[PDB]
Amino acid sequence: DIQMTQSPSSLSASVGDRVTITCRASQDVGFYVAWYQQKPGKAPKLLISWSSYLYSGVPSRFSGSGSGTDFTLTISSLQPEDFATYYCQQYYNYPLTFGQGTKVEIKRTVAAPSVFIFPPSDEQLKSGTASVVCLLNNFYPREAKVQWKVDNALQSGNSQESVTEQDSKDSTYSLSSTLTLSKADYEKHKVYACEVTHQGLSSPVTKSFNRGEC
Amino acid sequence: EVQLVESGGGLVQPGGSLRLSCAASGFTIGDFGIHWVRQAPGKGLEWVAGIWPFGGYTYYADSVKGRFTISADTSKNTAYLQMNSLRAEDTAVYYCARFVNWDGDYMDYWGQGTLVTVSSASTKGPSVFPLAPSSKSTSGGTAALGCLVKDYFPEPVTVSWNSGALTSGVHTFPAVLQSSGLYSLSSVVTVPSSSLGTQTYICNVNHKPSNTKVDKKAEPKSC
Amino acid sequence: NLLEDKHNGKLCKLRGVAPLHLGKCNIAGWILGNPECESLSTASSWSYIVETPSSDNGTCYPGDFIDYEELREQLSSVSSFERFEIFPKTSSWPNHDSNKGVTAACPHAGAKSFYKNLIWLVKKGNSYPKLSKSYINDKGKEVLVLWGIHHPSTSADQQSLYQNADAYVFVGSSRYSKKFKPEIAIRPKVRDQEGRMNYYWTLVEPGDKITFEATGNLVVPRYAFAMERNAGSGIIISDTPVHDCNTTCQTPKGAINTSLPFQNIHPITIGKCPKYVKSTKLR
Repeated sequence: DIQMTQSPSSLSASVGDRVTITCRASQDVGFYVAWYQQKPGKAPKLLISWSSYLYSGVPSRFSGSGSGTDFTLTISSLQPEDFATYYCQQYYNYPLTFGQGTKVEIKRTVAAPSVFIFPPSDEQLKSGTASVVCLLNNFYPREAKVQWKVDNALQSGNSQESVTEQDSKDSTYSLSSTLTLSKADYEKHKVYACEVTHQGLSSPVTKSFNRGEC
Repeated sequence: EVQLVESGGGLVQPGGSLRLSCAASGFTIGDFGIHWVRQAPGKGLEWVAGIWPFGGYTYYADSVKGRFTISADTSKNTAYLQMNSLRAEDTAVYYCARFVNWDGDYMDYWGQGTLVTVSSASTKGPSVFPLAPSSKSTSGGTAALGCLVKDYFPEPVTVSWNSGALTSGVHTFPAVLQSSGLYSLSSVVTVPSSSLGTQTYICNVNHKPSNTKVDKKAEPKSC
Repeated sequence: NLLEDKHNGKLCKLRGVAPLHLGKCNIAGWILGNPECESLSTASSWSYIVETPSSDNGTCYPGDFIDYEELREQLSSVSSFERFEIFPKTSSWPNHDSNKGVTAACPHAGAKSFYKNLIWLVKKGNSYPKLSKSYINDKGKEVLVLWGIHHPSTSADQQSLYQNADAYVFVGSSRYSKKFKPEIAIRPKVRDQEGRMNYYWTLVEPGDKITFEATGNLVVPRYAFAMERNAGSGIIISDTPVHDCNTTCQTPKGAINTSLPFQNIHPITIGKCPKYVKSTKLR
């Protein structure tokens, strides 16, 4: 049976630009190819039927081509909404095969984070646990480095980040880094700093807080 | 309005069994046919099952032969994927999609997806705490406040802020797994000082796989 | 006796394989299954085809055959060729109407009728929902497949027949790809028909899939043809009869029992035929 190799596996390109996504079938299919855009989470949507023919949505810049063994989906004037992931399907025979996808990333003008740092409060210190969260909000590019420091002792191998999906409106990421120590370890230090080494900060920007209600 | 609303997925014990329906508002069923395509996160889409009702025929992918079976009630507009002997590879987002040429077509409409999760066991809720803001007001100690939805199993949680009243600025993050094997995500929403203690904020944290319903409140400092 | 200016005045065979004789029909009539050719659907294999110069029963409904001369050539020299029901009337158009469509243009004896090998899909009640049937060449030879696009004259005509003005047809294979838009427009009657209908045709590789998709205006295939090409022949336009005889050259005027170098008879010829010029005597 058949398999649908894509190229590249993901792509960076600024607004206005010609994105091109090629797809190599393993058997000579013919025009029995479709293209799907799927905005992460939600259910995929059909772009091109029959190799070239724009499906009746509002997809004017998206346009198919190709034949035989290799098919190409172009995007002539890219948008903040084309951030999604793109697959070629076949229906020449079964099992019906898709590619792995191509993740087209939008480039845009660099913006710095609104950095924050957050203590626990209520039931979290009631658990023999403690989790401090180091928030970034609407920065670009993705490549950041939030780094925890307790007093001035540098951390390692216990926090965990989560980078949200890029925005279809302005193309920025909000990040959060959740640092988890036991409450046997929490109160034994007084200062928790979280620093942010970032491409759009001419020098690093740390926010800290000293465990202090009393 | 064309519709493929899919229902009845969740957590289950390995070597197990769950039926998963794909129902249809708007249109009929028999003259069309339905395909089950699933998506184990990060791979990309994979076709598993297909049915042509008017024809009466069904065909299956190599990888789910003999376990899953597609039925369809003409009386109820609905089609059903019976999933036997489930595995960790079958833990996925399953999509039914509308289809016409039994010789091989494309997908006019998909539903929205159902989440199926199958490994070990757990039927646990989430604890919800606040992520306390600091300093003063916007540009020089801004008010960014939130709820940490730590320790539960499995996905998802519908973390809707005040019935989704201010769904602008929000970032309900991608969950992550700790040593325990329990999903944890943070929630955040940005706002200046004219909506600080001046505003009320609940997070309607909605983990449904064991319907825990925490309306925890992240307010100003308590002293 | 070592030259030739004579013809037998007949149309003999070639490799002891007789011509396909179309009678009053032309090629298009014959392949589309014109009703006035029903007597020649059972034609089993042949050397060369014979139209007549007044073979007027062809495309009884008006409009263009696309690549007619290409299809003419394709059919001229042919060994063993066989008609089959590609998309059965029984099972292939379940939710479109499969008999409402006949016309005054294509009549078999004072009765509205239509082509044998094609079938004119009309709407079933209130809707022409998308069809999308496909055929797999499970025959191990060039399957010839023909179909039609219909082009009504009024916008009302469209609703009446196919319901949807947003109508298209698509045909697709590993060698063919076309979308058809119905060009709906008022026209001078031809055979009491303001509408028109264009006939197209394609060959399908063995193993290959061919698929029809349509929201309207499709004249779907019913009967297609598994054929094996031959070569070194064409179509000859004569009035002289066929006979039960052997030859190794043929011309519209007649046959040539030839061992010899040239001829004065007719320039278009078939098989082991001398060149045309003028050749009568050698003392």
